[PDB]
Amino acid sequence: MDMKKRIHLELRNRTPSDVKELVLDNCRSYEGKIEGLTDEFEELEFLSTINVGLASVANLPKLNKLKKLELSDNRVSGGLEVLAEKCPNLTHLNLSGNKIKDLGTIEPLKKLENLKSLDLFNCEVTNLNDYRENVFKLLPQLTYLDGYDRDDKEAPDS
Amino acid sequence: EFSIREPNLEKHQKYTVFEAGHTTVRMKKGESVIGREVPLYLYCRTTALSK
Amino acid sequence: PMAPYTHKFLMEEAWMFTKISDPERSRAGEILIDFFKKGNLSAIRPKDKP
Amino acid sequence: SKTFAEIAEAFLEPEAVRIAKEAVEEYGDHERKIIQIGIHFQVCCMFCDEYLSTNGSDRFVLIEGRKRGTAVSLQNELCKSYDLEPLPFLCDIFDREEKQFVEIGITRKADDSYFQSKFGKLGNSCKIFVFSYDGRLDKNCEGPMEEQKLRIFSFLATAADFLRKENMFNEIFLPDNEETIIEMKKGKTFLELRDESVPLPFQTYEQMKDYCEKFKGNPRELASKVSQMQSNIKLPIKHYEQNKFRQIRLPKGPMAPYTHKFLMEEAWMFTKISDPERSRAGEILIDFFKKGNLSAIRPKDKPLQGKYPIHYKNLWNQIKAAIADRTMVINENDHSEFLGGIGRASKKIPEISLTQDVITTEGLKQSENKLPEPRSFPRWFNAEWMWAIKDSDLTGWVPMAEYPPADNELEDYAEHLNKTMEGVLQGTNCAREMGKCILTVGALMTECRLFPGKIKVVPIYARSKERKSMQEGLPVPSEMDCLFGICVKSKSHLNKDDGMYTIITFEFSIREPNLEKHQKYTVFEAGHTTVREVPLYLYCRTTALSKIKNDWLSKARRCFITTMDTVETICLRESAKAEENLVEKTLNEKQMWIGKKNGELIAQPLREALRVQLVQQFYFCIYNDSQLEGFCNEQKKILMALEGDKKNKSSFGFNPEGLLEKIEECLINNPMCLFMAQRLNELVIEASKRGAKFFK
Amino acid sequence: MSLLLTIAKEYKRLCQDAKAAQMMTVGTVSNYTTFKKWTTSRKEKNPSLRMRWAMSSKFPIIANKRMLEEAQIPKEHNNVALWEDTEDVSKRDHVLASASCINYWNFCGPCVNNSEVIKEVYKSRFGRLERRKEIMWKELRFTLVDRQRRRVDTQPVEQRLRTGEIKDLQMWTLFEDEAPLASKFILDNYGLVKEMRSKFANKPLNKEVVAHMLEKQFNPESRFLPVFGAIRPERMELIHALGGETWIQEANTAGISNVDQRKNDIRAVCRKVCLAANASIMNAKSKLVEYIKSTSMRIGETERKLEELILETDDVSPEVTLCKSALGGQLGKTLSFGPMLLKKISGSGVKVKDTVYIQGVRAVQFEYWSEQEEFYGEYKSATALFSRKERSLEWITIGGGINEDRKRLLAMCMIFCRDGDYFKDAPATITMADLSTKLGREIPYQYVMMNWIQKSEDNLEALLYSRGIVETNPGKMGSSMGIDGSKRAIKSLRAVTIQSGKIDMPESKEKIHLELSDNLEAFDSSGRIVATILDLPSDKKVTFQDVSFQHPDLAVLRDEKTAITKGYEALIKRLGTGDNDIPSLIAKKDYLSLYNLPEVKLMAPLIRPNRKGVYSRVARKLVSTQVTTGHYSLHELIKVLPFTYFAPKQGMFEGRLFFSNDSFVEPGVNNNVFSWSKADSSKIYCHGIAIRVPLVVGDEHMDTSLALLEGFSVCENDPRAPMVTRQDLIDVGFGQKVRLFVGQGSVRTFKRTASQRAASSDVNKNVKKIKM
RNA sequence: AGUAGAAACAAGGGCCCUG
Repeated sequence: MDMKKRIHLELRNRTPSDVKELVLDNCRSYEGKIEGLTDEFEELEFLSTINVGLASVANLPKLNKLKKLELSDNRVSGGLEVLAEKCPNLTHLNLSGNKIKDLGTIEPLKKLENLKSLDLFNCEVTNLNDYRENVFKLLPQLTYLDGYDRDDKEAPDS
Repeated sequence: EFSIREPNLEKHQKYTVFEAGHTTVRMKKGESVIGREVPLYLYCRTTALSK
Repeated sequence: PMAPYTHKFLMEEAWMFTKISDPERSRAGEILIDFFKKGNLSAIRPKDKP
Repeated sequence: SKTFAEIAEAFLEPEAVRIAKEAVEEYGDHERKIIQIGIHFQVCCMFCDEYLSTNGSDRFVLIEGRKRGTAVSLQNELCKSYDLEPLPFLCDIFDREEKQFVEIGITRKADDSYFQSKFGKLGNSCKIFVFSYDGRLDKNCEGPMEEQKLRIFSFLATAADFLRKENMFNEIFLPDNEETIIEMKKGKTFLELRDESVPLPFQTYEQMKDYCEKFKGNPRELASKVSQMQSNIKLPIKHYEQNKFRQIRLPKGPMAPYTHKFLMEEAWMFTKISDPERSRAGEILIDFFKKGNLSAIRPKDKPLQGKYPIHYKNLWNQIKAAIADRTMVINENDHSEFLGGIGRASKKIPEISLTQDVITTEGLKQSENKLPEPRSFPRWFNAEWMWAIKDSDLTGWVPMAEYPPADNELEDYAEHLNKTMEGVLQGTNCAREMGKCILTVGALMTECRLFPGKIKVVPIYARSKERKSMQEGLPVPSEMDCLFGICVKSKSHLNKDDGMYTIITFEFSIREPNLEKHQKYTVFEAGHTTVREVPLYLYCRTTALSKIKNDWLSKARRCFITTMDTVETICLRESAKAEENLVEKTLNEKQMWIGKKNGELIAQPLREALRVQLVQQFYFCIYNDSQLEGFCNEQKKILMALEGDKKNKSSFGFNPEGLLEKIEECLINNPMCLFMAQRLNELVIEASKRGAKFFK
Repeated sequence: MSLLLTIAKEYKRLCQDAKAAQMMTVGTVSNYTTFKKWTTSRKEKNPSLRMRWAMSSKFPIIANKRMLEEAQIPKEHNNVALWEDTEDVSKRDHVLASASCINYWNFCGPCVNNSEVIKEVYKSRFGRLERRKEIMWKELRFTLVDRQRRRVDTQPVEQRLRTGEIKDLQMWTLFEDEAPLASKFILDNYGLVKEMRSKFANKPLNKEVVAHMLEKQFNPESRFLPVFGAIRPERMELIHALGGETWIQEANTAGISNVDQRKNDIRAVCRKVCLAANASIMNAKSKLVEYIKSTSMRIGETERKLEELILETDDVSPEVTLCKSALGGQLGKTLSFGPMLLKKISGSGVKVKDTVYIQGVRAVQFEYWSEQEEFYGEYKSATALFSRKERSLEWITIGGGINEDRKRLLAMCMIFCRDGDYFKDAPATITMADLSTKLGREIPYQYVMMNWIQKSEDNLEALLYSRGIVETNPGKMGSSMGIDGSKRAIKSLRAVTIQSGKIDMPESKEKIHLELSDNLEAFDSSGRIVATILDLPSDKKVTFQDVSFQHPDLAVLRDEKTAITKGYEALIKRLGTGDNDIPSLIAKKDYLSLYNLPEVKLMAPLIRPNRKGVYSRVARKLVSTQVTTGHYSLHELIKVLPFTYFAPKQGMFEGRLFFSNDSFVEPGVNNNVFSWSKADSSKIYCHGIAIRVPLVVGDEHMDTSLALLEGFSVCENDPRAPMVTRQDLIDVGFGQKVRLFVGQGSVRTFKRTASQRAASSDVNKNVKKIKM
């Protein structure tokens, strides 16, 4: 469909200032660009955008109370510093299914001191040597990676 | 041949590549097994041999 | 330009489907047919444009 | 399409189609009504819907599709069994849970008129339902089942969309009960005429129609009239072998003079090297002017031949002056006005302002058209033809594009052959004349488009490239700009195609003229020029052109196409009969007759005979007129008869003398026709030594 | 927006006038088309001339003005003009310009983000290019060619359609907002439309161009041309570069476009079903129609109905003809007598009776035609032109290239004309058993002799000997045929002519509506037979790929998988409109009433009994999760519902859901038992069989009103109901009414209630109830 | 003047414009 209509539909007369969750999976966004998002969404604490032909994060507005994001199945690559500019209170992140080549693209995420878990699956970076260890040495605050902590400690349900 | 890793233009020059739907990957989850779907690629190539 | 891949098969970028081994069907003509029965190959439908 | 049945089959079931077809056949009505009936029938079907009653039996019974007698029989049977009153008229369906017939109607008009007529005709006896293609319903009782309504309205919507798409959503195909008689509104005047245009024996269209609709064949009278007409005719049949072809009688009088605007053989040119920066004409005409040779010229007041020499001299002086001013423009004086016909157009006189005294004052009779006058055979044509066969000391006279890449043997072969032919042809003299015409006509067309109502100055020039010697000496031969003379236009106000804009031609030559050939020119003795020194002449004349001749002369590269076609055809035919590459051999070996010398025939390989065909096509492009058209159209019969003679096919004809007359009628003051006719006579003569059907 | 307001102001100003008002008020909208012609009418005789006469000017082109200002297109860039402020006489909103402007735009003008969409717009020509690049050329040779003329197709095209099926397709992809009512071709071919829409949606494009290109993408250009060698569209598109009358550029082009495989598969399926129906004795007609409509096949990615492809193809085979006849499909005037092909050129006639004695005295009636007629005939690599006259072969000419083909064609022609003494006194070898009636179905002596020839070559030799033999006269040596099929001999057959060079196939753009009998023999408004079931190969076994024989008789599966499939079918049929169905319950979020459906109660016995509770738990869980929110996938509930009938329990769920027959389905991944794709969301594949899901509701994937049209229907117009758009159409309640705008100049009233049946049954039944 | 053909042009509209 289109993120615009999808959003206008999810907003069943509700103001964009009292919601705590949103989902936009199986949609489309022209030019891989956000469309319909604003700073009006303040109480939002979760977001899910999956398989929407996304390629970048540039129109994403400032969301502080947000603490979990999902961008899988898209082809984003390179833009990972806004997260500090827009969502510095973020804790859970997921990027499995996107275009990620090296670690220099990952370095900005160190500034997300509130980060706890990250999910990278099916990406090129995973096909390197000593990547989990090097990443942990890069992002020390982090504890979970793709659902597994140091020593391969399976993470709980929730 | 089958693969789940998109190619690079340099190393893969003699290969003709396609995209054949998707597949599944299996990994442990506590005391059970799960399945995570991924894409799938098809690597086509011609070559000769001898006795 | 860089030297390209030369070997016949793939080493690192490979992938494989699995199944249980039957000593009564331990031959290529049989293994291939069995792999084909469950229909995972028939699902392989490459698009026109590469 | 192609029949109403195939159309109905688009959105209907073929079963109901066949049903309604058999029905109209029963009533023998116009088959344009196949649609309405089928629709009604299908509705009835989908109205039954295989519904059932409390007793597990069918609820509705269909009667429309049945024959009329059988339908009435069933109607009475049901009215009797269930103890119902017999209806006066027939119905379409009957129900059992209510035990009363039901009638269905349909219409397109969004109004109750049809339902009002039906309700008046039947009052409230039974249940009536009329639907509308646009979603309306009129009835006399409770509404039908929902599903029925949905299923009916959807079908009707689809059908209406289809019909509107086919333009058949009109009263014609969907009439009401009354408007079922469509007919041409035969008026009064049309009938008055039709009864007047009838053949003689009849006097009213009714008699003719009755005679034609009942006409029977009587072969005997037909054969008798055939033989009778076959006896009062006496169609002559003439086998050519017995009745031979006489020679053609050319006209008599003076000789046909030069007609082409530019000189070909007598032309002299000044050459220089071309710089890519200065490439336009208005520039080269100055470059050649600075060195002083163009200005060294200074003719005298005493012409060898011609008329109005003073005007020509003054015009040349004005041309030189304008060139000196760096402006290719000329002023309007008496001389140019005369040699430009600037004031020549006649002054109109309306008839409303006319009277007999005016006529008697100055005779105003109907113009007496002075058709062209005859001429004789030109003796200078063979000279030009032989001169246009030799090289010109240069090549690249005619511009050509580049050759694209190649991937298969076919394109390689094509490129090789094309290169051979182009290299052979680009070196001749006819080629430089073609390039001259191309470029000069392009410049003149541009000027006529941009600077009308203004006398301009345009050169007669061309561009070429010196031939390629061996690697020795100076390599990479250079290019060259050549100038043969000057041209001038006169107010090309081309209001309409086929118009005329007079021009003038100042050309350079080193060969004295002939009265017969250079009749129209007005030559002057200019001076001397180098090579040693030699005298100089200045051929001058006047002529005109039009849009069409400009466009066609600019497109003078077709001769290459024709020649290549002929040659490649010959070579491929010779190569196929032997299944081997025989092209170079066919070009270097196969001999073609060209002409006669010392009473004997002459021959040379095709590689050198291509030039004859090329010159032939060029002349066809130059001297083209109605005369040459008719001639070349009427000569084919002679060639076909010749071929028949070569193969011993006993040809025949009805009236060859008339053919010869038609041919000789279009031979007037056009050199090409005369030359080719004399050559055709010589052909038939030379063949009489080897064939029949020709007299000497 | 403001533009909309401007359009309204312009409409107002225009209605203020009287003539414009009269014309916009009177008549319907179709008048527009007419008005489109009376304006801007001007032609020219020789556009070349006027083009050289105009381009010689300063500003010969027109162009928009505001587009130039917005694009910042200057004037007199480098002392060279580009345009000047003026107003053309016709447009009044365009300005003169020069061709230089066209370069100035191409070199320093506004650039769009991407333009690869072109490759889709002109897909046919890029396909031409690719097919060309994948060729391996070969040597060139010179020789004469036997180029036969005939009607063929030059444009390779997949899913060839009609014109009425396109005028609609050009709308649902591009200009949907003004789309007409949904036609059957749309509801059937949903995935096709979805595909064509995914590419040309939310894009800056000129749409008329796209429509024209789609017409070309669905048009096989049929031409009457000379041809040599094989016949395939892949070649005819470049025949100009393969060979002429005197030359040939050899090249291999066999492995491209995979066209003829589809046709041979179709013909094999047709043969199969024809034989099947022939197995019957009294209803082969209805049996065949049922087998047809109960069958489908895949084309590339999409699944198409057989009866739909059959009415689009043009394969003149004795199998396709029968089918196209059963479905009332019109066709050409082409005959078929066994493997050969025939076509009538001229003449007439009528049936006549005659008899022959098989062995001793055994009278058997055989018919012939009593008049003169002329026929063209085409067998493998062989052509012929002959004439029949009162049970005799008057003359015949041949232009083939083989002796065997030339003898077989001659023999079949002689048979077709009943020429010879055998038809007067049959041979002893034949008997009453070989006569006819394998199981009761008679056989005319014609096809009898046919099979008698196909049996042994010596029968063929004897038949040829039945034709007069004489001594080869002088001169005719070249135009003579021996018994072996030699171009010359000392003694040759009677009334025969040979020659090098095939015969030019005739042509006629005619159509005829024929019929057939209960014995599968078609007739054409006369006693002539165009096809039958004796003219095809006897039988053969084949394994068809990507096909759906959803019919009991045409099925090989056992009662178990068939029961599973029928249970799924029944469970899907509850996907319609009305309460008690799954859509209304989902809308009401009554995830519980689904567990109590009767269909799950009928499929329960098939569940593995030792673990039915555990699976049930998982299923119910998933359902609630999907139902409570609204983010559900209709293709998973229909799969997991059959397990929710029992009571939940405790246990370890491995990941699979087994039935009682060691066949499972997995919730999220496609398998042999239950598969589907986001591309074609209107199909469900179970055990290879296909199932068509109705279009009543649309989940996250489906993203238009196309998925709702099978839930709506037309009803009596009601001015009270509101008027809404095509997007708010999803927010209505099942059973409600609403007014709406359709296509152009048309308003109607719709209701979200479906109608299960189609006209095929409600007419046929009521008809059969009339022949009694 | 001249062109060409089997009749037309050799400017036309209002001192100004135009093919």
